[PDB]
Amino acid sequence: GNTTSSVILTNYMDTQYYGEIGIGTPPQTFKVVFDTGSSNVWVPSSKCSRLYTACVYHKLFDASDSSSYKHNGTELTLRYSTGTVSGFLSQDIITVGGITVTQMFGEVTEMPALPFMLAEFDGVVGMGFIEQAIGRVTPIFDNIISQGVLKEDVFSFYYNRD
Amino acid sequence: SLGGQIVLGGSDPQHYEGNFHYINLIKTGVWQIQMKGVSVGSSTLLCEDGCLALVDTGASYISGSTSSIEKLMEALGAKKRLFDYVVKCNEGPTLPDISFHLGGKEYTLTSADYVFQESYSSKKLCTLAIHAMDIPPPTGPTWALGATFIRKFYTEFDRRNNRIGFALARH
Ligand SMILES: COCCCc1ccc(Cl)c(CN(C(=O)[C@H]2CNCC[C@@H]2c2ccc(OCCOc3c(Cl)cc(C)cc3Cl)cc2)C2CC2)c1
Ligand SMILES: *[C@@H]1O[C@H](CO)[C@@H](O)[C@H](O)[C@H]1NC(C)=O
Repeated sequence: GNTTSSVILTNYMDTQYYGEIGIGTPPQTFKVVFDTGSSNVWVPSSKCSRLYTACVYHKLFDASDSSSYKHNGTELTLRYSTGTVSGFLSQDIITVGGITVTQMFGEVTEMPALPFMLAEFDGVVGMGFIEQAIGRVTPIFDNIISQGVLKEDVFSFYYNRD
Repeated sequence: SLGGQIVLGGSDPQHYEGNFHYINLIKTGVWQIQMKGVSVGSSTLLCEDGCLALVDTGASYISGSTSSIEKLMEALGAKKRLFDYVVKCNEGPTLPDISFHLGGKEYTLTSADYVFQESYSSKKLCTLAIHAMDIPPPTGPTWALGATFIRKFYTEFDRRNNRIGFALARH
């Protein structure tokens, strides 16, 4: 490859750094943390009841608004200290910087209010390895790697002060 | 002011200075490297033999194990609150450096890099950017270097050579 993708971040109070990504056709846009400590893409679902606080005040992905979406439905779980996170697999087209990628990801249908209600961001994109990935779903950077469009199979972080 | 930046497929020289010092992963499967010591002042108080350093862009803080943290805070002189550690705001700037031994270099965070200096008064408490976190196997037990650390050192994650790269950040 020859291209370099880059994504601007918002620094909320030296504790939360997040940037914009788009899912589907046309793109529905989300604020996410890029996590090297984790390996899955997770966003909130339109199936998340408004009775979940951690959802009501965040953005929700609606598959019913996307012409590119491809159903899977396999159920998947993650265990936090404060409770459990679950939802189901979906596939759609995700855009990060100038990069368009077909990707499997999670739609959350239930998550505890804490700490999730305190995020200014809507979800997470994991920058970790497949070994860690839940359901052994393929991580985003592996699919980016496979396209053959990056100058080098690296990525870097800059975080400002406040 | 730019809050931050993530580059895919390279780095950005405008946001660091120097060249990278690179370290190999204990094992592929996790962005985790070896750490040879944690120092308070110019003495090597903690993780003396060797410990594990998880390099976590998705965390707010530096995190150590309970054991490690009690010992770091004790050395600093901090009071433990329910969810955090605090010092009297007036002695926040009098705080010693904390140094990390990674590869062939000491990585030095100062008082200004790890204390939330909201006041300077003797009658106020100031929060530190360092918390306890017990992580379970096979990834845990480990240290974890989150935003606190990444603010001072610009970080390259290199998948071709399974190595992580450091450089002093520019602001
Ligand atoms: C610079 O970013 C630091 C932000 C610190 C922060 C603040 C709030 C939250 Cl809830 C989190 C939660 N996170 C973490 O604690 C990670 C830290 N590394 C190891 C894995 C941890 C993790 C924890 C939870 C997790 O989530 C499952 C589902 O993911 C969601 C999250 Cl985390 C938040 C919202 C609003 C919605 C969804 Cl769908 C995924 C990963 C996610 C990375 C964000 C982190
Ligand atoms: C969804 O994807 C997984 C691979 O992660 C596959 O094993 C599974 O059968 C798929 N489910 C359906 C219903 O197609």
